[PDB]
Amino acid sequence: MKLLVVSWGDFERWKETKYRFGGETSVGPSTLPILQKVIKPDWTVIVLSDTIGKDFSSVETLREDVRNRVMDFLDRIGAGREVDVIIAPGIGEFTHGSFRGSAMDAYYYVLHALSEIIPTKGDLEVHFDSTHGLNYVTLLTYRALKDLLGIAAVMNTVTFYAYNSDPFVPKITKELNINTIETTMVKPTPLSEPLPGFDEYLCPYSMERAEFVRLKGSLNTLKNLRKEKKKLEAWIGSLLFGLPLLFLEEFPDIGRLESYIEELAETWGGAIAVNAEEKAVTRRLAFGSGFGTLVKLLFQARITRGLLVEEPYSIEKLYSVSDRLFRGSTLQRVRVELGKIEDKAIKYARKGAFPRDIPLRDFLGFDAANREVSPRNVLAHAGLEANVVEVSMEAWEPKRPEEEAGRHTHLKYTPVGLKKVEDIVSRALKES
Amino acid sequence: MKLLVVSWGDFERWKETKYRFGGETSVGPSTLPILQKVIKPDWTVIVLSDTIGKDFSSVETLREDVRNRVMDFLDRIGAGREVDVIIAPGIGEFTHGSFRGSAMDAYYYVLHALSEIIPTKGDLEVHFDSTHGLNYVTLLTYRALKDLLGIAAVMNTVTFYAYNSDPFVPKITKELNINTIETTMVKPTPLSEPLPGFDEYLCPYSMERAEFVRLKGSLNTLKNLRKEKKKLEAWIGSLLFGLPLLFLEEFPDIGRLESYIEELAETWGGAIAVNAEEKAVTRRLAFGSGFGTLVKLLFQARITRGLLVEEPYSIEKLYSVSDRLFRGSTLQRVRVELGKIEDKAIKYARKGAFPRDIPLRDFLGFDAANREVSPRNVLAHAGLEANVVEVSMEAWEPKRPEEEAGRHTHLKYTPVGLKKVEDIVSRALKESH
Amino acid sequence: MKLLVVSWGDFERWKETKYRFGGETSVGPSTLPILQKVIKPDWTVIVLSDTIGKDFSSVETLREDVRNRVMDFLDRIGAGREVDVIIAPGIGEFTHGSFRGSAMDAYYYVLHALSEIIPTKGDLEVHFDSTHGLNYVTLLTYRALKDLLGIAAVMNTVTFYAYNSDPFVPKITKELNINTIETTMVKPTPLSEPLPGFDEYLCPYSMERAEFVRLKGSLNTLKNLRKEKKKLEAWIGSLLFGLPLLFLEEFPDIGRLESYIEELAETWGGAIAVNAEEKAVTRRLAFGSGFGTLVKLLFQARITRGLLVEEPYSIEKLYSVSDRLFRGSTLQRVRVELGKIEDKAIKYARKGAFPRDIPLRDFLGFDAANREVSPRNVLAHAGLEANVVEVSMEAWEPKRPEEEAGRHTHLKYTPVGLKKVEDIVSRALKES
Amino acid sequence: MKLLVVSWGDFERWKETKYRFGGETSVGPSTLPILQKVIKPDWTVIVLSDTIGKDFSSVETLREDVRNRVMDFLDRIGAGREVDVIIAPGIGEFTHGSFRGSAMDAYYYVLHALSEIIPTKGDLEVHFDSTHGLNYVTLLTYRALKDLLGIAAVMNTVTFYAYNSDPFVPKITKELNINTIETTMVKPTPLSEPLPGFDEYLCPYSMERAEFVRLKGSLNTLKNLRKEKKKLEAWIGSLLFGLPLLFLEEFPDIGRLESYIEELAETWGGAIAVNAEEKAVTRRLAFGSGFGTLVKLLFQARITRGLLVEEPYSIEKLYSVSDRLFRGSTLQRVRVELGKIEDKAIKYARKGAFPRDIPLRDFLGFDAANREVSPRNVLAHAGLEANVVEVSMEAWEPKRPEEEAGRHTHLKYTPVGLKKVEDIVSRALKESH
RNA sequence: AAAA
RNA sequence: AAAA
Repeated sequence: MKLLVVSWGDFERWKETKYRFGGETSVGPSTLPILQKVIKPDWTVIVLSDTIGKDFSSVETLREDVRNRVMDFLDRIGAGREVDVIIAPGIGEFTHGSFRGSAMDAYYYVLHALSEIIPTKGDLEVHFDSTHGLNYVTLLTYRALKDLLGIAAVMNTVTFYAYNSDPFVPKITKELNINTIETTMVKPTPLSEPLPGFDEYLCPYSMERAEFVRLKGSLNTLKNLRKEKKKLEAWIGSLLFGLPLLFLEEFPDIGRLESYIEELAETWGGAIAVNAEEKAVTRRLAFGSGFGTLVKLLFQARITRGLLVEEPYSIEKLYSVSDRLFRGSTLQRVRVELGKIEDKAIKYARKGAFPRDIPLRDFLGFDAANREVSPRNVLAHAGLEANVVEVSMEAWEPKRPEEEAGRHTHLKYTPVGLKKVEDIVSRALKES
Repeated sequence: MKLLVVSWGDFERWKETKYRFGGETSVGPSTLPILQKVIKPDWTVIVLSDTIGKDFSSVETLREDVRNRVMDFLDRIGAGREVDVIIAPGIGEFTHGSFRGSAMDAYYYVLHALSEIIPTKGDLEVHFDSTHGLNYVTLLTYRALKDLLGIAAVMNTVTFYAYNSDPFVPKITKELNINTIETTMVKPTPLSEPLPGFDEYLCPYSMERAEFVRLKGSLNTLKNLRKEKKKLEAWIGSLLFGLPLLFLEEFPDIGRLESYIEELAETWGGAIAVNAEEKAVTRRLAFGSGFGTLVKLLFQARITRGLLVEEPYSIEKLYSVSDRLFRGSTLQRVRVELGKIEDKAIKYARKGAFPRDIPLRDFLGFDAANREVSPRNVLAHAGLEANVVEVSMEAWEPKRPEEEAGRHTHLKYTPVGLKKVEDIVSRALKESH
Repeated sequence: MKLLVVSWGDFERWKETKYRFGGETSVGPSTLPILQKVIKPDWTVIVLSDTIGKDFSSVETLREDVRNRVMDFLDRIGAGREVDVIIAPGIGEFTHGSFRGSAMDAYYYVLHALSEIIPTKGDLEVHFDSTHGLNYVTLLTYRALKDLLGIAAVMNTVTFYAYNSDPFVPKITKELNINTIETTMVKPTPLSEPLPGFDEYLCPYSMERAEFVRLKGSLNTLKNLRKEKKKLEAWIGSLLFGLPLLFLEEFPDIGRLESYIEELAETWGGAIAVNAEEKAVTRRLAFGSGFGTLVKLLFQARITRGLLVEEPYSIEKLYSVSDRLFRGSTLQRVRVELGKIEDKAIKYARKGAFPRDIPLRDFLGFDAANREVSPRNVLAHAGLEANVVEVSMEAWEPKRPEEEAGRHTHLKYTPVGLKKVEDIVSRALKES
Repeated sequence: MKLLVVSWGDFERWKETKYRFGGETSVGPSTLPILQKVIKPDWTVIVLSDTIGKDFSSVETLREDVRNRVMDFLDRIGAGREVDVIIAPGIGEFTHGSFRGSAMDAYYYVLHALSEIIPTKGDLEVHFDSTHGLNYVTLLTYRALKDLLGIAAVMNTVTFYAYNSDPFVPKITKELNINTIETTMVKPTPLSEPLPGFDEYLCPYSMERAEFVRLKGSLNTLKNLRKEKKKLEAWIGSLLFGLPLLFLEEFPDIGRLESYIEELAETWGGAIAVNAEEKAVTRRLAFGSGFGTLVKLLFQARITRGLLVEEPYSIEKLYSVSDRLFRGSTLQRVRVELGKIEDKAIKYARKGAFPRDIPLRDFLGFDAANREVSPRNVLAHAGLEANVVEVSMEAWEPKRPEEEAGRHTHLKYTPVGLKKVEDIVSRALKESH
């Protein structure tokens, strides 16, 4: 699929001009139609500062004000149906009002909005126009885009293109070129940051330090995370470090993560105080880095949900998951470890032995030394450490064992072992 | 070490105002003086456009014009003179002149300038102002900065803050708060690009086919790089895939890399046509990604040169190299692979034995089943595959061999083994792109 | 997406040989593993005669028995898990049982199974091995394939390869070459056949002619088609005759067709009577031409479902639909008819005129007494006949009307006119 | 006119059994005699494989060997002798002989043979028995039979029946029913392939690269075709796109097509080497797609030759040509386009005017805006584009012009216009394939 | 500093 | 007539 994203400031103040792009031309106030004409995008996203709001009756008339005029202006140069408009929280003192809050709220808001727009199935061709963007909103939208596409690139080929028109000078300008300023094949970057201390999800901007602790206490999300924090970090680490069995057993609940974000998003919006008489907007809650981590964590889950196979987790299903999830030397380490356990399984099968609920140490044949679950041996052996993994071969009549053993040999962690891996992997994500 | 980077438009056009930042308060036309009082940087870096220039009798009269205008403005404001100015090649048609060329030239030019300014030793605390910038110079300066910092973070701690000012309103503005819009523990990202085809170092923006063919053909770079592509790619992959022995053996000649980058940067600069009468700059060559890859490659080599040593490579030295370069599960598999070779060394030492120039397979005592060198085995075993490595224990009277064999056990690739690995790692680096 | 279709008789009776294919070499009793080696198919299909079945307890133990034996034969040569298996209704009097019914049942059964396997999105590379096939099963599978790929080819590029190994002769054969006997780029062939009379969907093979009229009466499919027979034929004609507006207005309800085909495929299979003691299957119903026409009709709907827009239908969309749907002179007729109406809308626009709900004849400016709607003018003017079409120009403040007019000028058929066009097109489909 | 085609393998290995067909019952080894009793065909065709041959002293001894065996088997059984035996080039190593060559040859040889047996005048009811056939000869014969009947269906009604018998089981079988596995109205499909590049008429299977190029260079066909290629594609386009004027002015020389096919056939055959001692056949040449395209191009010419007439072409003639060749919405546009010019010729006639050698643009009443000949306007207006057609009104005393103007208004392409159309239609056929 |  |  093809996606086009553009950073806009104040669109009603631009001038009619002609643009050249991809051996084609167009005449109007915006770059959008000629971009839409060449790229033929399957979807188009517009990111504005909500700073343009004229009527402050309250938050919903502001987001209505802006959307109305974007919809009017989008008719005025035929920008089509297939459009989303991300009306972001910008700040400062202006002609027709005043907005206040954390400057980083836009990053987290644009990140949350794009995480709900960017296709999670299939390949991506992303197009970005920095022409007409506010300097800080363009830079935050650029970062937010690249952060999620980095996570998409794990499962899919992602090519990114960015455009900036030649500078418009109102006196000399005949025609402005749409230059390609960047064209890159996005590199796979799985989420590599742990969930933070419970301060960093929502922070107070200008809300009294006693009122905050009241509302933080009241939230469901934060207390449900206190529980799940370690298992989520265990899953994040599973992609980072090449732990295919931990990836499956720790797969997060997408609908529950959806809930956490919704509650934090509407909580952040429910602390936006609008004074109609001072034409003043104060966003009393600031988004925290942990809101960013959760958005990315959920996005990463959607991208990889296709791999969550039915139990029991066989050697064959684990090869299959690994081939998609891992690259470079990590993939090759995982193929070797599964190789050992498979090659042994094939030995057992030719002797008519089908061990059920047998320790991986006893399955591979280990002398009773060490038996301590080291960070070293968990991370070094694709999380398939011998003191934490139960093995079972569903008994069957073999004709081609070198083929079958992959299907009939299943791995799961022991309940004790899983808590040791969870602790080890969580801890490794924090020394990062 | 703190570094302050500011992205700057047409500075002579900015209005006087007040700035709030870090409990401090400032009056001026620019954010630079207050950022320097608060952040107290060890070096300031101003990045801005060619397109400010107004004298067109040459390129060196266009740059010395802009440099002198910046210096004169730095005095007008309470700004220091511990500053590097990067005059980036911009594009468009202006009232005072015309600049034509590749848009992407700015990125590669700034990437080149920053690569020689950003410290290669010690930790970095990088501060970036995007208040005054041209959206397209700012984005490219941002992109360029982060790309190098990601390489800097392989060896050192790199934290990154960006700042942008409240938007200025011609006569609604009393004071602008300089807001913090980003703070980042920069993650390690070793170079993951292979070196590209020989079309992609310089390209003709506006040059006759035949004339460009003569230039391309005259470059010592595209000649030396044709034979040396494989070895440089093998080294790139050594960091990426966790191969500490290959890291040392393939360690690039920094001199030869400087030569290549200088030559290409000269050729590009020398092809800048400035027409005095009609006031129009044409950059007849454009920088390719090949140039970008080399700038980063050299930077990665500069960043990691503190680890290189002479040809005897001890399992102890491999352990120490490995803990600097590698992280997560890459480091731990390396430690395990070095563990099983060190342990075998300790078994040999107690028996009073010290083999020399012995295939690692015969040292570990493998079957004769498989001698074919697979990508699987090379990458899976931190590049220390039994069929390509030659072990040499240097005889010593043992007494605590558990803590000693490390220093006296030396690893090396056989000449045949090194070519087999070079091909595997180079092909591996091109299939993961 | 690559696709391998192999036609099999009695796999248990083939002898172990070696095969040469694409410089590669392989040993064993079937062409299938070397075929999957060289072609690397994304999916594989196996078409068998169910006349190899042995256990006659009921229908679902024959397909079970057959499926198990196939699944074991694959397990024994290495064919992987990426395999659908079409067990097709054959006939004849065999060693281990007897099978009676319509021989053409095999055609429609395979057509129906292939219509739910062949991708209905993107290009196709199709590989067909005719080596080990029953003679009439291979000839019917080959036809059902080409007939569907012909419809797939309307929207996407479809290359077709056919292979046959050198004849096996059990005494002298060292190695058999796998010869390519056909290599074709499938030409686009829209459904060109009308829906028949209500006799020709299911027919009695061995059902007394009174018990039949009983079941035909109860089928919902036949009672619904009676209404929609003309709407569906109007649509079939729309692709055949180059009528872009009628393609959108008459686009079939896909869920509604899906259900018609399932009622007829479970009715046909409801009337398969096994006699476990006599070991004699009798398929008391036989699929008719009407079933086949519905399968091709549904497949063509799927292949082209991506073009369906939301009303109203602009000139711009009718250009877009047409570029995808139509080729040769038929496209250029459509582009000229949309050209005239667009150029008229430009003239109206430049004068600040924007007529709504106006007859096309009045919009274009026609003399009277030519209100008779003829098959000639409907087909000759891409279904955009002056007395059956209404034009609406949505009012906009023009700037470059040569660009704008395309988006703001919308066409629909009047409710009177649509019926005239439906009648005309349906009739034109029957004279074919 | 009825036609019975049957795919046979080795007919001397068939058992005896009972056959049910058309109410009747028959005893013997072949389904053929009962197929002839019931269907009562005008002509019968037997397609069988080369591989049945046993005498290897020559290639005509091998075909005279095979034919004899067939004729004698047509006596053992109560069959007719009013028959055609297409002896197709088979492939495989057998107990009695070894045959080598392209497997695809048999399609082209059968397509060729059928092109000269299928009647090219009046309707066709075609019957095909796949009971006794080799799986690959049956598919190729079916494909080749459909390919030809599709071109035949342009001009006449073509219904197709295909039969196959209940599977024969050694000792379980008593009576085998002959099942109708297909009954079709063969849809009209005019040739829609352009003539290919000159790689793809004859290719070397087992011919030394040199020996082939001497042969290829000795061929008249390739030389004559390179120069007639475009005008043949123009004609192929005329039927496909509905251009009735172009169809007449580009109607091929059937004699030169007959010529091209025989030279290629006799070359393909004259390069079959047959070694008598080691009983080996090698067809060192292989037929290409281009040979197939010519066999169909000629067949289409034969099928549509009924319509051609001398150089003056009238609007009445163009109506009747169009009525026979074209269908659906293509026919109706041709009628509407011929309707315009005719309706205008009647306005001219009532005034007593009869223009000669006048451009269609000046005849209809056009501006000077666009004289440029577009693919769009050529294909959309049935090839009767305004800047390439010249109308001549043959002066007559009108008395009911609305019935007469048809016979007395003639259309011709201008020398410059015809080349502009040939180019357009030729290239249009190449983009659509 | 909401196309330097 | 279940790789003539």
